[PDB]
Amino acid sequence: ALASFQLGLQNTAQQYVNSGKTPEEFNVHVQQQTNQLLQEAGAQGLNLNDKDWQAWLGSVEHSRNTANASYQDLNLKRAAVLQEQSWGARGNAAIADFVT
Amino acid sequence: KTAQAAQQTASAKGYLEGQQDSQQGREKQVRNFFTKEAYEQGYNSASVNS
Amino acid sequence: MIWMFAAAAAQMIQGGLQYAQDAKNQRRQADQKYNEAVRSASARQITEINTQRSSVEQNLQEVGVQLAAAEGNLMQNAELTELSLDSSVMNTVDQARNSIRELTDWAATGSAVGQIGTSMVANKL
Amino acid sequence: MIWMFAAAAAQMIQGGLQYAQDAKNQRRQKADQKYNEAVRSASARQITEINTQRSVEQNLQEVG
Amino acid sequence: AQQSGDTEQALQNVNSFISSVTHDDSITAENKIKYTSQFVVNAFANANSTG
Repeated sequence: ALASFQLGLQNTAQQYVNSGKTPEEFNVHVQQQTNQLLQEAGAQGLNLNDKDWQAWLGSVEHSRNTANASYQDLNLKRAAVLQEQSWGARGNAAIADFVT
Repeated sequence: KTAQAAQQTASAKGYLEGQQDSQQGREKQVRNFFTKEAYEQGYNSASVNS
Repeated sequence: MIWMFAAAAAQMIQGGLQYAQDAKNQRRQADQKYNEAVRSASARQITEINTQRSSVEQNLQEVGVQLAAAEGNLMQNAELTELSLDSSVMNTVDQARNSIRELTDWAATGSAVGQIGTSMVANKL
Repeated sequence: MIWMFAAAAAQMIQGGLQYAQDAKNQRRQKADQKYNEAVRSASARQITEINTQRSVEQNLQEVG
Repeated sequence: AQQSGDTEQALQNVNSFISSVTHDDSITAENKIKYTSQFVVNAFANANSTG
């Protein structure tokens, strides 16, 4: 279950980026996904704060931090790409009008 | 069993939520804030030009 | 030895006899015209019948599918980075990255993390 | 160096075996096989049913 | 993690798995050595820069 969740968050990050969803919709999704795993962990063991479960929580934290970091950079790249394309499109019309 | 499990899961949630308040957690928020202001104007420029 | 090939010889005797029987069976035949139609018709019916007839163990499959998707995603993203020296995007982006990160000896960082690697959560609590 | 080509040789071994084994199959046999291929045209017809039936991005397409 | 230009997160991710493997009690010592050695060796093969 832990391995599946770790990959699921990262895979969902780019899917949300491609659709132009706002950060709030990503944050609510992240919280909802984390809550289910945390609740499920309550039956698959006592979650007693010993070394193994502490390490489990430590991994879970970074599993969220990494996706939260990548989500910003993906949009940062996309915005620059779109800006360059729009600036080229704006320059085409100037030559069109000059010729006309 | 359920009574003890509830306390443990609540403590885990509290730790996860409080970890982002200490140092090395606040500076991450500052980085996120500026990054948001970066592409949010490129989007506007592209939308106007198109 | 001569007596350790007896089983092989006995099994190979039967091959020769059949090979001779087929020759006689084919030579005793213009019934081939009638014979062909039977197969020509049975093939269609056989084809029609065939056409008519035509926990952990789940998390593992989910993990496999998501891993394949993640590999695909990292591909098609590495390609843009490959062009960094030419695009000028990943240059305009690197400018912003550096500008925002200013708010080193790499070997020093690794030692600092390693010195407390396996006790971070224990120390935090 | 001989040891650089080990993987290439190992991959090339498989090609030779099935090249000889496919030839052996044909010598051991035919009309019934041809009929099945013709029936396969039905699948093409079945696939022919679908085949027979056959805010910045918007601005960019319009501009083009 | 490093595709976004953040090495520290990559180091934290590596340490998280190493420490998760170390503290488990359901496996023997030789398996602990094997998994750690394999992961450490595999980690070098994926670095994309000299830093």
